[PDB]
Amino acid sequence: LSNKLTLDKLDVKGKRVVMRVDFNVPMKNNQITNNQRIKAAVPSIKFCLDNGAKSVVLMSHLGRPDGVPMPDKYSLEPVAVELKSLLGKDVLFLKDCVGPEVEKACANPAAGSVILLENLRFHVEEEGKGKDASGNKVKAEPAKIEAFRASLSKLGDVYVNDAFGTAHRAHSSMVGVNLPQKAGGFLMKKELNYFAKALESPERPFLAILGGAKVADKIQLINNMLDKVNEMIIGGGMAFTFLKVLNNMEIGTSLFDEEGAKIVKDLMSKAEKNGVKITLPVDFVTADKFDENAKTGQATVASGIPAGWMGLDCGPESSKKYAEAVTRAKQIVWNGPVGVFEWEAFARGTKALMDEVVKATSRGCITIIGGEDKVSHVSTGGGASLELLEGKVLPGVDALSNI
Ligand SMILES: Nc1ncnc2c1ncn2[C@@H]1O[C@H](COP(=O)(O)OP(=O)(O)O)[C@@H](O)[C@H]1O
Repeated sequence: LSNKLTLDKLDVKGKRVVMRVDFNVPMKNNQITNNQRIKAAVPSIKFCLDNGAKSVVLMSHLGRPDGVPMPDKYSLEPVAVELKSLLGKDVLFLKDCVGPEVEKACANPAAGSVILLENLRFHVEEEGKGKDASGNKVKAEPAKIEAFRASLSKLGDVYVNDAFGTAHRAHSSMVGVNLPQKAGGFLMKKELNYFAKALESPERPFLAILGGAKVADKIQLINNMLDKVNEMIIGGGMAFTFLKVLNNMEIGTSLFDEEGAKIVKDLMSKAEKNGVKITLPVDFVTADKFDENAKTGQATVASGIPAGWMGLDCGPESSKKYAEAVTRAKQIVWNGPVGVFEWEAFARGTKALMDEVVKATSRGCITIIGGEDKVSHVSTGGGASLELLEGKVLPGVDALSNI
């Protein structure tokens, strides 16, 4: 991921720039509740403008239209308005993102123009599949996917992807823009830079913190990271499958993966061959049901979790052992929380861990959190950086130009 063209190396003087951005801002009744994403794209836009771009055409998606036009539910129009204010420059909103009219509008704009197109996911051709009003799944048509892609391509002379968080999908706006230079925007640059260091030449010790719910769909994540790390914390719902299998721990109604259980000793067996020191939790915050407002308890591996109750967070002794690993690390990658941090009662392990990760950063650790000024890098894509850590090829990253 080191050798990708980035916007700062791209010539844009007098060029029309088609820029895929992340403008999926949280919305309430069509009013933007957090403009943080729009803000994050401004440096890229401005760089283009300050460097004499003829136009920047912004294409993005919002919400969940699933390939049906929903102008009154998932329009990008409000975003154009916020952007005009963020930039101090007019932004031209277009009511579609492809077709003859949009093409004429973009063919030779007034120099310095900024254009936001309507939501890409109004077209089944963006994602290559969608639904209808009755919610019956539909397929896109090959011929029409290709035409969509040719129309997006008509809108600029160079292309910028600053949408890392979509870069794991082979979508028209990710892989379909056929233009001679395809660069990463400034957000995408930071992602490639941080993840490339971590995967290629991490500082050492390299600690991976892996949490979340399910073991089953994290087998490649763990496997690949076992090729690379020196230490790994296993937390979140995952840990109960490991502790049941490895230690015969009573887990109560804690998440258990019957399929995952059968490979636990396989993974530990790989950790051992490789010299990766595994830190599992040793105590827990328990809950009488899966609910924000459940009664809370405490349990250790020795006592086990009681009948009826589940571990939704690690305890104080687990936080210390976690901290011991964090204290050793010179490079940390963290993917997935270590308890149900959405619920205040089950959020202490995660907050405490984050406090340790923040101090580590102060002392000079390189710290990467998956999908904020106190860590080295917060990733802008959750699914994408997970597939990265799995060692997969990301279509939108792979499509960018080399050198
Ligand atoms: N001990 C636990 N038991 C059940 N769920 C948990 C536990 N710890 C964390 N989780 C939940 O798992 C979710 C993250 O799981 P993950 O596999 O990363 O799914 P996602 O696909 O949402 O990222 C979080 O929302 C968190 O609340």
